[PDB]
Amino acid sequence: TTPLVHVASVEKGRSYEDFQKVYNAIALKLREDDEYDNYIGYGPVLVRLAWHISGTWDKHDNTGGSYGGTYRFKKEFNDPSNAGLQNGFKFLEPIHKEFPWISSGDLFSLGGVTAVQEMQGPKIPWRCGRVDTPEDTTPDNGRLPDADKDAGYVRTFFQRLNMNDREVVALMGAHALGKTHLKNSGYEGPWGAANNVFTNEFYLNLLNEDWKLEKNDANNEQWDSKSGYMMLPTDYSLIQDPKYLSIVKEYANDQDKFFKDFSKAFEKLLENGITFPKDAPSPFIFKTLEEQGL
Amino acid sequence: TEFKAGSAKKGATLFKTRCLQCHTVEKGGPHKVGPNLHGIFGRHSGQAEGYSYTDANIKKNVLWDENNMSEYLTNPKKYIPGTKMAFGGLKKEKDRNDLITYLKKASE
Ligand code: HEM
Ligand code: ZNH
Repeated sequence: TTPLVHVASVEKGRSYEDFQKVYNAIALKLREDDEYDNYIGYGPVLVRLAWHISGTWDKHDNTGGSYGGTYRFKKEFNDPSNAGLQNGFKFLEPIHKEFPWISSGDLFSLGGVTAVQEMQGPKIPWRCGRVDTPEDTTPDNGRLPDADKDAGYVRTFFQRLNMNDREVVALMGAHALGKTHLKNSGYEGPWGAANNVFTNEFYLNLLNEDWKLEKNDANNEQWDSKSGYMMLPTDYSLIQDPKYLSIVKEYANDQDKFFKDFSKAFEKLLENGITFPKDAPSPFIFKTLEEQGL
Repeated sequence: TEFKAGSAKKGATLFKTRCLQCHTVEKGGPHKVGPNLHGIFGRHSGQAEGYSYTDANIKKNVLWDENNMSEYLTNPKKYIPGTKMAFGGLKKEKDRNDLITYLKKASE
């Protein structure tokens, strides 16, 4: 009878220091369980997890998004486009037993922020307040983007998340991390060489390398460079579109600018659909393990 | 030495997974994102044979021995600030010894 208002409520008597302990715990496990995915580690899959739980938002009706933590329910957990994310969820469950007070939504999003900061990325301001919601508010499968599309699809897909041209090119730069796995998505290979350290390699590779369209083993087409890298059709579409292209060239020249827009965009992605009452604390900037002597 | 010495089979897989995308070890090697590291032990930094290093790697100019190399591979940007080697670091000593032992053997 009235739209959904998702009010942020800080977990009962919790503060910055409480949340810095959960970060430390995730960040240390990232350092210790370093064998995963042939030594890429859990960093890339945790930021993909942070994005996929947030990517379900629909601005029009305020359904989906990070708030509800509804990834824990089998309907969203088993979404075909969430394949490979179980490994990210498994990494976070021992930490959740350690801190059962933190909400699911708060943990998945913190996991993404922690991963980026740990992988030498920019500091991303984070906020608490996500509250776990019932099994009936779990969003239907299919709200996440498909990789076999062009720039037009990407521009309009992101309008749904309230993201402009500058924000979508910035958010896509997260593909400097990890790889595509044929068993999870039908595409195989990395976007770059430094798969576990956050740089602007994505953009540098996009326009500096020689791209040839080819078929992989899952019968899907992808752009392959002679250097062993790959690009998804939507990644390549960022250089086909004149407007997206001049923001790709901007970031390839200035990493700082890229480090400032992603953090603004990534924060905005994780905070989408949540209303923070004015008594709520200012966003937290967590210290990395390196800043704490580790 | 201060650094012990480990498995050269384990270090092979550590190189293959964490260093191969950017480096080679071979006699006459395809220079990539990073330099061909053959004959690294005993030479200086920024020390070419053809490659464009950042002025930081050249000006550190340390002889690459097993010990200062281990300190480097723990945190590349703390040891040589301003370097463009985008690597997080081998935080486990066994991994460093297993790798350097393979490296000493492969880059002979
Ligand atoms: C465990 C793995 C690795 C080892 C053993 C290793 C080792 C080294 C060493 C010893 C140097 C100095 C060369 C010299 O002074 O002549 C160096 C430089 C460099 N490495 Fe690697 N590296 C590793 C991984 C990486 C990765 C993953 C990348 C690529 C994304 C990379 C990129 C480079 C670059 C670009 C330089 C030149 C640095 C500069 O000019 O500032 N390295 N590396
Ligand atoms: C347009 C749109 C889009 C699309 C379709 C996509 C897609 C994709 C795919 C297909 C993949 C693979 C999977 C597997 O595992 O195989 C990925 C991954 C991915 N991704 Zn992403 N994405 C995107 C966006 C994005 C964003 C926004 C972000 C964030 C921020 C990202 C981040 C990511 C990461 C990090 C990864 C990796 C992971 C791993 O490696 O595991 N991403 N991706």
